[PDB]
Amino acid sequence: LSTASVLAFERKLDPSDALMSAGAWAQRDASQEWPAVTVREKSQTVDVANLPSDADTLKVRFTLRVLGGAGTPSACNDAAYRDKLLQTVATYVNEQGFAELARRYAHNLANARFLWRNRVGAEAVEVRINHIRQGEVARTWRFDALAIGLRDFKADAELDALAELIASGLSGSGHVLLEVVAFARIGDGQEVFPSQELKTLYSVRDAAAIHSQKIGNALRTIDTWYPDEDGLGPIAVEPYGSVTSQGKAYRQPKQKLDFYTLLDNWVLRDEAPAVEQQHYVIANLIRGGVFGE
Amino acid sequence: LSTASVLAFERKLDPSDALMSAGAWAQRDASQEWPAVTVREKSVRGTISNRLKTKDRDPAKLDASIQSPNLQTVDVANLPSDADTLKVRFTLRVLGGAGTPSACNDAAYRDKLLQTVATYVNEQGFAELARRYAHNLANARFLWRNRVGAEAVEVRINHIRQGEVARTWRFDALAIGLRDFKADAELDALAELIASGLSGSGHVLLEVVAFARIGDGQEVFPSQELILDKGDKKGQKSKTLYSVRDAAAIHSQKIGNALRTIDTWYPDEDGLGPIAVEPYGSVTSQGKAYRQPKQKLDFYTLLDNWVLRDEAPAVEQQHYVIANLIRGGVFGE
Amino acid sequence: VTDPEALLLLPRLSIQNANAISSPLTWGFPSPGAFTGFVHALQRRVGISLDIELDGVGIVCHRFEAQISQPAGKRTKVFNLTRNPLNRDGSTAAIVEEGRAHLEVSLLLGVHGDGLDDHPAQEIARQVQEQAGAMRLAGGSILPWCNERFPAPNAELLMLGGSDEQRRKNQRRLTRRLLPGFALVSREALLQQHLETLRTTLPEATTLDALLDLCRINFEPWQVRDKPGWLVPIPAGYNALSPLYLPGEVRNARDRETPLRFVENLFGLGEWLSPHRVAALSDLLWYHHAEPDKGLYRWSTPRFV
Amino acid sequence: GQICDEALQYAARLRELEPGWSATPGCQLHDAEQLWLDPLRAQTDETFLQRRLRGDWPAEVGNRFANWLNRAVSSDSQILGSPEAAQWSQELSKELTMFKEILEDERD
RNA sequence: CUAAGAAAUUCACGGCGGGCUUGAUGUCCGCGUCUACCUGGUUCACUGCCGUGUAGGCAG
Repeated sequence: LSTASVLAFERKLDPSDALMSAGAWAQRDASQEWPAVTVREKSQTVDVANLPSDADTLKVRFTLRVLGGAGTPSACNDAAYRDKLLQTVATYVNEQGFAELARRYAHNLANARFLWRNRVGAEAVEVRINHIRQGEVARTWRFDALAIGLRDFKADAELDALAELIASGLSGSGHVLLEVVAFARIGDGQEVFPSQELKTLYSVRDAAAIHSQKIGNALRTIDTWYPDEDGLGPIAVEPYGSVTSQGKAYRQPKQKLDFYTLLDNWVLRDEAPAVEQQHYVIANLIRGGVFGE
Repeated sequence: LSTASVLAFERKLDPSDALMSAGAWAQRDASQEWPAVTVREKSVRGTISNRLKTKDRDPAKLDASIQSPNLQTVDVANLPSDADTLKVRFTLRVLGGAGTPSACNDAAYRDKLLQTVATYVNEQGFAELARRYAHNLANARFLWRNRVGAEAVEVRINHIRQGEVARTWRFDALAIGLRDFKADAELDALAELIASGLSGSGHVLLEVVAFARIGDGQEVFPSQELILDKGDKKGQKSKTLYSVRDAAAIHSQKIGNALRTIDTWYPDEDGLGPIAVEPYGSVTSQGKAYRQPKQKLDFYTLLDNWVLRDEAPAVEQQHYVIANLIRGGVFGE
Repeated sequence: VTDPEALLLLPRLSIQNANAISSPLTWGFPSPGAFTGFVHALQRRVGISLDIELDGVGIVCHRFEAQISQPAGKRTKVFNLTRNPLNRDGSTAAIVEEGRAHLEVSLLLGVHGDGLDDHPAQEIARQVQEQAGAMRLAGGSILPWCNERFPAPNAELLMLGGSDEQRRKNQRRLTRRLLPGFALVSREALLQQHLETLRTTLPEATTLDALLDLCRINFEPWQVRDKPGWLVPIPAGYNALSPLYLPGEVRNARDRETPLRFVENLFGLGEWLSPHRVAALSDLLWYHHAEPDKGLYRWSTPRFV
Repeated sequence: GQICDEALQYAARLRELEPGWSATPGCQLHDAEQLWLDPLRAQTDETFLQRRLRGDWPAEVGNRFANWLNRAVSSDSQILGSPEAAQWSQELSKELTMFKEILEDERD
């Protein structure tokens, strides 16, 4: 038959905004008096993040909670479609629980992809990941500098613990809350660049920061096998796999390798694709949106 | 004996405008000075992810789509990042007198209706409906999307006697599930209080404060206002959020909708949970209509059966007609 | 009747003090026979030297203001006259009533000859546009362009040369500059079937004409019938009532080289349809064809739908 | 068809003898929804003036035509029991798509 | 080669004097707008410069 006339999915892996701060190196344990990056109006209207003279490194503090329960949709019209979508995602998580998806999300949390202009040219970028369930730390994590990369993903001796934590949260059996901060040495007075509004830079109170949707977009860079090639690296999850920076929308509707074309014969026609395309459809269900007509 | 041409009931158990505030957990015992989460606007540039007409061969429009990206301005509400819990505070008065209409034409119909509700509250008092209303106040169901993915949410319900505080109930919304109506001990006193309010003996004004620890600076979800298309390419053209003078706030009908999820007695399903008491009991978030007018379980059908022809319906759905008389509305043709 | 190779568009053309009356029974827009005669005169002036032919017209009427007045609470109109010079004495004796009108028309002419075969494309259009500005199109002078935003857009659009989607794009590009107008086309078949509709009592064509263009109000035994379109009565050529003559036979002819006939107007039907609602523009060209055996000398538009 | 033609004729007659179309006091909505009845190029245009001065499409026009077709004929919840109402709805959708394809080439 | 070709509506003027529109009123009852999104088009195909002339190196 047909799909739902209206159907939608709430997002998972909730990001906040990332408050920027400036400080000195080897002060990473004491980032509680690092002054926030102030935007000033100095004349041609420019907005430059003037770091202080006694402050070289940038620390971008944000938080991330994963929710779980990616199967159940928000508001589905058809009563005969919700149960078959739940059965589809249930057989998916029963044949192979999304541990490789959680590994790739952990690798997204490894290198500071949420930093976009403030990641290039950096000497060393250490992300510090906490895990807080009651109001204090449970098992913190420190990350290396060569394991940062941008495309080299591998089973690291401690990234497997972060990946199994993200999988245990996303499974739907107890959510997690991670305070992800990132220290990076950029340059004294060098203009680190957060997001900008309609120049007007985006600013939460008494600081500058990055939008939540930009950090989420940087954090869901999972998509590897799209039919054009896979040489340049992984792109971010999108139903049509679109990328504005490269400038050409991939995953064309003439081919049936798109998300709307893969789910539609996954649930109706029972044409289950390969494990990478099932990972793609499921990772396109962890980002939400308004599907259907 | 025929029904009334216009029939109208007042709204009992009318809630206030749920404000929203932010703070630190373990300071919520003295949370009388917490600041407000402000509705802050932010620009968002999204690509095109809609379900267009499939099997479109050329990308000649799809490659210029990303070249002409969709610029938008949304309004978002986040906590202060040095604050991990969200405090939603709202009052509700339980008026009482749930059988007397306010616009009834016929003096012969209103007497039968008044004696029908009188025999109802005589033989089977409001304590069933009051225990289910106290259940919906107990678990923070009115925290609509601020409850999913929460570390701990506790509800504090005060009874304001004469400006002071008569009785205080401290709850735990995660232990009291959103599915089962479990007869507990401490909320049974709140059930007797709500039943003594709905009965009409003494009025009650509850003050309900729900704390949910969600995360430092996370995204809270107040209600979403309608946008009137009077603007250009900037100026909250996509999503505006409800806000009284400073704080982001939840609508009164939304928090009153979450308070009246009292029927698990719709015939089609028995494991889906409770839906809200409406005539032709429906849910906008599922596109469905439980208690269709084909089967004789709607509200108008059983109401006319009870009043006009004196067919006393099933005890499990004698609660439902009263449960949406407490809601009130515009009944009769 | 031959389909043209090209549709030479004559632009926004303000013509003043035209003939409003144009027929013994109509008073509105001038006759389309004036337009076909105008194109034949323009052919006789420029086309013999340009080695082309010119047959059809597209009558679009961008704006139209008549020289009329509604006299003092009446449902009719009267015509504004012009004071004539005096006789041998100061009589002001004869006052013959003829109407005037100012109309902004824009024609599109069907070309047949050696347009692109031996001549350029823009130069032929420039020559015919600066040739049609020194003559008169309906009985009144063709006003030139002296105002601002100098157009001169004589689009000499080729039709039979190009692919089909490019040809449809050319048609919808030429229709862009017919933007507020209204093309006039004959509907002889519509008047015929509307005559066969009300043939229950007496199938007179002059009665089916005089009971269609009106608003026939008729209640319920309380409405007016549904308006099928913008139907107008137009003169649709002449009809002879005297046999043919010799050139020098009939006294006081216009010239003694061509024969004379005594004729009488024929009243056809017409519609003012928008130029978007036609498939091709060459569907709405007015040609005049004659059958000198009988008395019919009829202008019309073939392929009008 | 006569209603669509009258709307097209009014849209053609409006933006022919009114060259005033630019920034001014009380001209905010006359740049996005006014893509049909929009003026020519300005005197102080920018480099990428194909979006902020004159967008190359009737972007707000199609929804306005759909809303005008929905408001001009009061369609009910039982207006498709036979193909009579649904055929008029399909004809209205086709006429709106044709008017959108016509208005898309207006800014060029 | 067009119901073709042709055409001066002119001169003058006191609208004007008056006035009570007024009395009374129950708009009522009720509601889930939801989910997602890289502005890194150039918020000016820039900005003070060795000579009033284009010939440039210090967060350029």
